[PDB]
Amino acid sequence: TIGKDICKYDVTTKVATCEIIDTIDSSVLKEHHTVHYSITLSRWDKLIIKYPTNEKTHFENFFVNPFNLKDKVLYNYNKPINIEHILPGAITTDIYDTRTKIKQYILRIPPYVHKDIHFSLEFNNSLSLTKQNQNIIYGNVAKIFIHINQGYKEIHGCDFTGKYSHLFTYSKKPLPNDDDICNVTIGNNTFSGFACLSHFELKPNNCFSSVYDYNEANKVKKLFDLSTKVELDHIKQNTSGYTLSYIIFNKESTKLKFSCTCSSNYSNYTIRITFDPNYIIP
Amino acid sequence: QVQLQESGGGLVQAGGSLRLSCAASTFSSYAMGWFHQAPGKEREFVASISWSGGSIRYADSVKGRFTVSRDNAKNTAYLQMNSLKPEDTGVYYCAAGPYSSDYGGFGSWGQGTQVTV
Ligand SMILES: *[C@@H]1O[C@H](CO)[C@@H](O[C@@H]2O[C@H](CO)[C@@H](O)[C@H](O)[C@H]2NC(C)=O)[C@H](O)[C@H]1NC(C)=O
Ligand SMILES: *[C@@H]1O[C@H](CO)[C@@H](O)[C@H](O)[C@H]1NC(C)=O
Repeated sequence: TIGKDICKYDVTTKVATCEIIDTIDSSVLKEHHTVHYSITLSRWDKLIIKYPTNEKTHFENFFVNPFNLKDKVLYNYNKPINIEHILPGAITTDIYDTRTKIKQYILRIPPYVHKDIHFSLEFNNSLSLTKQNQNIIYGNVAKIFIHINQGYKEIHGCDFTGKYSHLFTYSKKPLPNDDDICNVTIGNNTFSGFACLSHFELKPNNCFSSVYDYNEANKVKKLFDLSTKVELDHIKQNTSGYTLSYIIFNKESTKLKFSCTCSSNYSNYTIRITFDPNYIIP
Repeated sequence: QVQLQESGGGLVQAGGSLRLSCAASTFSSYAMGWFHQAPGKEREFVASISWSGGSIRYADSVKGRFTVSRDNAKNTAYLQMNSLKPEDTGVYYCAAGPYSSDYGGFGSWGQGTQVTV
């Protein structure tokens, strides 16, 4: 008996959430030993999965496959692989609440998907048991099958690594003693972003969360001080060793100009974004 | 967190036996795990044991051959390695954390000990 279920998609936030804890709990009788969730996503979507740790009561023998869930998925539903290798520019976070013993896995699909992919994740509580009313009840397994559609449009921004040429418009392998400034102009509903080596220093801190305001003598300002109609995301160091940041404007009226820098003892790389509400990209 | 140090690595033949220990210097509220890294591979899950010893999990490939245990009073965990096969060669790490159900639970790591079959 393999059951089936769906992951709720919030249309407003573009967020899919899969609710598995009550499905695999060992304290309640269930008729499916394994439940299958199927979800299809596209570029920039987010997938949120709350899942237990085995400190949580009725999940004492729980485990995840792939075991390194933060970094990996099951390719073709069987073999572990770094999600970066099949979905370059992916961002995952894996947060643990020390008090509730619940964790939250979050996967951001990057702003452009170069190839159609499928992969899965398994949350296996089949070894956990609870004695409830003199019945020994076992936990269950939830498997999430994820399909991601091809990504529509390359990012209009700056790959300073030379390794994401398939993802960004500007892409150049970094050479010593470089003073490169990548100029970008974007209108609404258009992705920008950048990739650097993670050992480069990114200024200001966690760009674009703070940026140099070009229209105010390059003062460091939080992006929220310049706009509140913008979505962004960031990973400081993915499993390949790269930093990426992504940014997109939605119904922003004010013309904005800002920058960020990735610098080392050898080179400087600057991304300068001009956002123009009336700009129409060619 | 917790300071971990392993010991007990050795060379043996297909069928030989070995016994690693791992010493902590708060151990008794952590799950412990053993991990194996062969050359050119990642640290692969071998075994885990809850803080109480009540919950134990083994990689499917070492079932029946290895036995994890622990001694909370003495802050020591053990891996008993029997029926050693040549694939078992590699570096063995002990690790500790609040949980062991996914790799991110393990916040403290030892330094590894070599096991050659
Ligand atoms: C959930 O985990 C269980 C427990 O580890 C898996 O069952 C094991 O699967 C392997 C490989 O198929 C077998 O060699 C073992 O004999 C199985 N053990 C037991 C105790 O049944 C199981 O495959 C996992 N997944 C699901 C969906 O149940
Ligand atoms: C990078 O910038 C610094 C000051 O910001 C400068 O000292 C250095 O020479 C620059 N690197 C070059 C020109 O390659």
